[PDB]
Amino acid sequence: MFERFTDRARRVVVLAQEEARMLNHNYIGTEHILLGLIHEGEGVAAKSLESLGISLEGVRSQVEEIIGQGQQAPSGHIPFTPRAKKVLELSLREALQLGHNYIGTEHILLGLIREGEGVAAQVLVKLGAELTRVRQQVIQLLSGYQGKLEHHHHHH
Amino acid sequence: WXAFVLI
Repeated sequence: MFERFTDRARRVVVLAQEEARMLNHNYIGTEHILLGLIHEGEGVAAKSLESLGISLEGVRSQVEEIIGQGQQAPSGHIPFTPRAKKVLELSLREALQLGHNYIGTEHILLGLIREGEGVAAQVLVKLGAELTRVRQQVIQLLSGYQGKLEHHHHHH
Repeated sequence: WXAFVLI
């Protein structure tokens, strides 16, 4: 389903692998997806968090303090954890239920929160990014930006 | 899909 991901959403996932590697973690968890979303920092999801009054630097630091750092260098391709797989699954579910036939950073954000149990959802909900509130913010930003913020895969 | 970057 990655061929339906926007350029920024594909970049979030690519960066999530390097956020795990930089922390010596041989797994890509919900925490590293969120770190990669902050590192991308510019799409619909990032702007949605900012418009709710949430500090992206604060989110990043709180995630860091929880997860610490591993001991050994991960080589090669780092695997998604089962909860990160659920995030990706719920990103597709959230897009389809919004009437969307693509997957953007906004759907990754909604999937992180709808997954609920992982470090990402714990940090985001604490800071006020409750799922309903985030989804309504996302819809407002998609209207405001009129398709001009996040290019869809090979899209006109 | 759905295991690695980008499968």
